[PDB]
Amino acid sequence: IRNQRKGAGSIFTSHTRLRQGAAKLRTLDYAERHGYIRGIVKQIVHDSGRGAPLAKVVFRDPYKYRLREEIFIANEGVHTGQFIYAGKKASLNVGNVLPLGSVPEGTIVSNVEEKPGDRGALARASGNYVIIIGHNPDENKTRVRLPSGAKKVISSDARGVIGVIAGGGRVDKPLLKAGRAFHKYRLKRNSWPKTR
Amino acid sequence: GTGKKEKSRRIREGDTKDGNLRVKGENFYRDSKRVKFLNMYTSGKEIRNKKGNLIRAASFQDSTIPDAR
Amino acid sequence: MGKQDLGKLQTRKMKGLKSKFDQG
Amino acid sequence: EMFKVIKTGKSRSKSWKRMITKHTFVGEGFTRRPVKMERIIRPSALRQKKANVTHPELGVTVFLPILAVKKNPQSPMYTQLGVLTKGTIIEVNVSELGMVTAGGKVVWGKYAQVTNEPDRDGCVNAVLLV
Amino acid sequence: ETKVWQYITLMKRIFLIDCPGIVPPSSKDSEEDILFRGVVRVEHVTHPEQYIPGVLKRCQVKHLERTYEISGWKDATEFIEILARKQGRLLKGGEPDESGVSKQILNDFNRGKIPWFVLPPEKE
RNA sequence: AUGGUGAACUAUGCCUGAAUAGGGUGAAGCCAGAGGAAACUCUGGUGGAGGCUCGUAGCGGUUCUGACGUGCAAAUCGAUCGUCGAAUUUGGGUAUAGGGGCGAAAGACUAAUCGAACCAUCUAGUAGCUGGUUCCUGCCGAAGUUUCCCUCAGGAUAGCAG
RNA sequence: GUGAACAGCCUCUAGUUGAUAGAAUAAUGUAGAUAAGGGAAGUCGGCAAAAUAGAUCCGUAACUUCGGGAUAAGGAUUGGC
RNA sequence: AGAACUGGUACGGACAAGGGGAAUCUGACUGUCUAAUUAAAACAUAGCAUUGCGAUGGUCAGAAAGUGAUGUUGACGCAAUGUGAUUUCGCCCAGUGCUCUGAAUGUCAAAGUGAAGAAAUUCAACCAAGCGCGGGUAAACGGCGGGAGUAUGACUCUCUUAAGGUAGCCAAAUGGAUUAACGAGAUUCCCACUGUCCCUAUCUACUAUCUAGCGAAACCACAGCCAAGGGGGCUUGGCAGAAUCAGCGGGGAAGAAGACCCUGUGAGCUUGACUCUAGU
RNA sequence: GUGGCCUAUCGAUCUUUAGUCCCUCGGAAUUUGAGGCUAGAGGUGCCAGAAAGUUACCACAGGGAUAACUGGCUUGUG
RNA sequence: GCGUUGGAUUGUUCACCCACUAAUAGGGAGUAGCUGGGUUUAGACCGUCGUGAGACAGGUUAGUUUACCCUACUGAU
Repeated sequence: IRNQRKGAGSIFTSHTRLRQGAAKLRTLDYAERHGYIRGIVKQIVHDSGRGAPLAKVVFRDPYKYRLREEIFIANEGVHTGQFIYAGKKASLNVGNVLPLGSVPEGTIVSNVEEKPGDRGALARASGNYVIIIGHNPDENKTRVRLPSGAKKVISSDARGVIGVIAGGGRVDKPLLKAGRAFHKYRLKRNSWPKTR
Repeated sequence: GTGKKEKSRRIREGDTKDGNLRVKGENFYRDSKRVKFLNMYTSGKEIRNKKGNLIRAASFQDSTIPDAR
Repeated sequence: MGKQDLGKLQTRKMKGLKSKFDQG
Repeated sequence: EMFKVIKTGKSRSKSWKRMITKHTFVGEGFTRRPVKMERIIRPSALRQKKANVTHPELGVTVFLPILAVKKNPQSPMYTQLGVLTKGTIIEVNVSELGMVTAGGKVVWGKYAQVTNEPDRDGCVNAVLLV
Repeated sequence: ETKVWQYITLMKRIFLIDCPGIVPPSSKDSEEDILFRGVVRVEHVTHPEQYIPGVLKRCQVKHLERTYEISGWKDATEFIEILARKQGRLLKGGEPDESGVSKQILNDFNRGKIPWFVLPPEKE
């Protein structure tokens, strides 16, 4: 059947050519682990197959004379030319990525890590965000409310970007025809139309 | 197997003593009476051998002359 | 027989009954 | 004979049905069942209500309603079906003849035996069993 | 629409059966009475125009004046002509479509498009 | 059953290129005039969006007591038709290989073979059943009835002549 | 050129005269046509033919999701100088 | 755009090219499929609703991997489903399904433990999951006649008819799905129209026809006049004159042949049919 | 006071029992234990009786089709 | 011996009505020559059965064919 055939991944592979690239947070290193680094969002570009626009942020290499480009998930409110601060000491500003321990309880963040070093795993869809509902300093773990409504507890070392993912309200417009659905699925994967 | 076997089901129901009286396809559903009622639609056909002579006549078709005394 | 509530069964709003159209 | 195979469906190969081609009595509360349930078919045109009974005494014969069928020979399953099948004994409404037994207990019903074959005749003839 | 009976099951114990429409013959069923009922398809009638006076008699002028456009008719041939002229249901150059308009009127009357009814018996 | 071959036809994903006359209807946006405190309600203009429409190239083949039917053709021909700015048609490449692949799903395609594609071996399969069984003369010369496996089939068995 | 048009036809550059032919025009056929009066009375069935076909102007109904119906429908002209 | 003059049986003069209208059933549309008998009310569509999943997760693939698709992915996403635009949208825990408060030893495989025996071997207790007993579960698995009265609902008593003067109470304009448009979908009817017909007739190009050249195929026990009788041949009669040509489609003959059934075999599918097994 | 009493078949092929000195266990022995074997006691009580359907999606091998008197066959009078 | 007709009706059409005519009598040979209903095959839609594959008491809908061989008949050497 179709679902069983999907495992083979012959014609159901993702159309990855036009995708800009993997969206991930800055690598957790000494500079980010202890202090913070400043980056400039050069531009924001739409990613094929993804409703949330991506933001191009460039950071200088601490150990070498060169510029390292990063592809962050754009949060609503950010603008080109804005400065993004990543690290423990980063301030509570929209577009900055901070450890969950550093942000106070109740803060709304997106692209939050499940574990330190994953570079962002949760709250990646457009308009999605988590809420830090409580701090537990004893064996530091951060209690968060995921977009689905389930409550989860993760290590406070997990990082996340303040704000909400841009592109909210995308699914609020009726598609009105098969053409738009076909165009949308043209770059996602071979999963349309869905035969009964 | 094992608990869903027909023998296992009959043991669980405690009605395996009579035995031979069971009709074909005595599954969990379709009790003997139900099987007999359903099979009537498909049992209204005659049976013939290779030649074939009428081994079994159709239902209500015995084709015999009784003694009307 | 049970009771019948004729207060229900909103009569079909035929164009004839409506007074919006007149030719007097 | 008397059981005509009736075939049903677009491809007539699952007859499963039987029709009684002889006159039969079906009581007063017959009320045919759903098509899918009925196997033996007795057409209404073959259903008789009044039988002609001849009185052995007085040489008088009267047309009386049929009440019930009690004993049909030749596999009395036909008796259950109520087929006439000349040679059967059927109850008749003797009230018209005014037969009264001793003690003032007027008899309004009595047994009778059909004497004619309804298959080849459009009427039922019986001899009253006095 | 229903040419043969069919069995339908609900509640697992009662079966619904619908038979075709049956009409008992009688000399008092003159075609005018039958047509105004849903017995006969108005398509096959030879002269639908002659039945307009009957629908006029069976319905108040107010109901038609509301459902049907500009009113004030007498000699219902005039009504048919005026309705055909207003609705553009006219034959080629330029006679009004007497048959088509009358057929449509009869269809509307029989299919409940216009409001009409028969006065029940005297209250007691 | 085992060992092998197929996406040049056809089914789908993807990469890279190519192609789609002339007309009909007039959305947003915008302009001028007339009304209303305003929102706004009309009159006269620009505008060219519609998975709009008629209609060419192109794709398909709904319809004919049509053409031919050992036919040009193992699917063609004439009229007729749906569509023709997109879920459009298509060239080359690449991936999906059989109880699998694929399928906007007909049990449909998978090289004129598909409710299970093609080559070789077991394999000269299983023969219940249909068909045949090749020279001459002389002698002898049947059977269709009985018994038993609960039975049909399958049959054993008394029997008929040397 | 005609023509709204890469719509149909003629011609210009260019390319072909290639599809076995000769003698009549019987019946029946293949493809395309005409017809006195009736206009579907034929046929299971308006099956097939036929009828209006472009442009300009008057005008355009029921319904409706107000977007559409719509080329609705129903009517008058088209040549040349 | 307008005014005269003018040839008309014409005037989009050849080609060119909608027929229109009144209704019903069906599907919203656009669109796509059974290449080669079925284009559709079928498939698909946006919309609507349900279910599992927060990465040591779900759907899976793989002989297995230090393996792979979803995943360059993260609930506004993926995966699996029913319906198919807008508008419309009486009651069941009584059974059966789903999930397990609750027992606690009923069912208890392997392993482990305690006894009898010289030991194989036998017995005994305990016991995982699952199965039994036992709770909840309302848009589902399906069942029903409703209201109250009765130290508990099982049980036992009792019964149900008011409507009013051609358009309404009420409801947050409307009270419908009798839904507009769209369709090589099916059906009913009307104007035009015409050789469908009364009733047929005529014409054009090619066949058919003869000839110059080339040249098969299906089929073929042998052949080809009929009538009657026989549980094309045989018997009795009518008859019967070479060789032939053009129409011919009644029979012989074949093309056809498959249709439609009967008896022995194979396999496409399905569940508490039997034996196993991937997975868990 | 009569107009009635009850009822499924299958097992002689399953359940046992004894070897006073019955034989064998194939290298010699004893005892458990296993197999033969000859006598006895209960036997139809104890137990169940081989494992289901569709095919119009179909496939292949054989026999029949397709019809009008067995017995002159039918007709106007239940 | 010669005639025995023109037509409406399928939400049936194993019949029927009205128009003329003198009349509209009953039957056989039937006719793979053409045929519409019916046998109808892989499509598709509503109901019943069945826990299912599927078929049915229904219903609706889209879906080889001669001859130039012989005889038979009409003409012609």
